[PDB]
Amino acid sequence: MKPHPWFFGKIPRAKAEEMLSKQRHDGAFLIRESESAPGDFSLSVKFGNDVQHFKVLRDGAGKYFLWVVKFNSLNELVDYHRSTSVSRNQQIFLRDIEQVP
Amino acid sequence: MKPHPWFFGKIPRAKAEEMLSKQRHDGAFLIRESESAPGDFSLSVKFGNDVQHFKVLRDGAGKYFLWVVKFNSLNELVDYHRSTSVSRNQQIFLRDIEQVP
Ligand SMILES: CNC(=O)C[C@@H](Cc1ccc(OP(=O)(O)O)cc1)C(=O)N[C@H](C(=O)N[C@@H](CC(N)=O)C(N)=O)C(C)C
Ligand SMILES: CNC(=O)C[C@@H](Cc1ccc(OP(=O)(O)O)cc1)C(=O)N[C@H](C(=O)N[C@@H](CC(N)=O)C(N)=O)C(C)C
Repeated sequence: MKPHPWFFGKIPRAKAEEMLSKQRHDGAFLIRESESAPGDFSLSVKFGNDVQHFKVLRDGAGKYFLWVVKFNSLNELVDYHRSTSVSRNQQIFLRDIEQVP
Repeated sequence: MKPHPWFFGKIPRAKAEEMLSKQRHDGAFLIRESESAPGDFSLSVKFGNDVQHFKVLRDGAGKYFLWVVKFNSLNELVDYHRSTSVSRNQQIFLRDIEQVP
C-alpha cells in the first residue's frame, strides 16, 4: 500500500488552482483542507482553462458527499467520482494528477 | 507542492499495523480513515515492536486534536506532533515513513 497522490492537506485554494492549471488533462484533482472552513475538505478539479472547486459535504453521521451519493470515507468518494462525473454541466471524471518524479 | 506521504485513506487498521511494523524508526506514522467510525480519522504510529492507534478527535467546531491542543487541519495536527509527543507514556515524535521508491 502507498499514500494517496491526491491528498494535499492544508494548501491555499489559490495554490490548488496554480498547481492544477499546469495539469494537462481534465479531471486532474486534489483534496485539500479548507482554510475558510476549518475542519472541512474541498475538492479542486481541472477542466479546460479553469479549476473548479467543490465543498466535500457531510451528512448527519459524518459521511461524505458532493451531490447525492455519500460515502464512509473521502477515499471512497474520490474513487466513486473516477467513473461518475463530479459535474452536472460537463462529464468530468477524477484522475490522478501527473505526479512529479 | 506535493501530496502528503502520510495520508493512506481507507485502509484496515490491521493493514496499518502490517505496514508500520516494517518501518525501522519509532514515530513512523500514517493517517487513515476509520472503518469502525465512518467519517472519523485515526492516527497509527510505530513504537518499538508495537503500533499504537489514536483517534483523531474533533471539537464542536470541527477542529482536530489528540489530547488538548487542537488545529484547523489534520495537516497542522500532524506537523505539531512532529515536535510534541503523541504519547503520554513515551516521547514519540511523528516522522514520515520511509517511502517506497
Ligand atoms: C468560493 N465558493 C465556491 O468556490 C463555490 C463552490 C463551492 C465552494 C464553496 C466554498 C469553498 O471555500 P474554500 O474551501 O475553497 O475556501 C470551496 C468551494 C461551488 O459552488 N462549486 C460548484 C457547485 O455547484 N458545487 C455544489 C456541490 C458541492 N459539493 O460543492 C454546491 N455548491 O453545493 C461546482 C459545480 C464547481
Ligand atoms: C481499539 N481501540 C483502540 O485502539 C484504543 C485507542 C483509540 C482508538 C479507538 C478506536 C479506534 O478504532 P479504529 O479507527 O482503529 O477502527 C482507533 C483508536 C487508544 O485508546 N489509544 C491510546 C489513547 O490513550 N488514546 C487517547 C487519545 C486519542 N486521541 O486517541 C484516547 N483514547 O482518547 C493511545 C495512547 C495509543
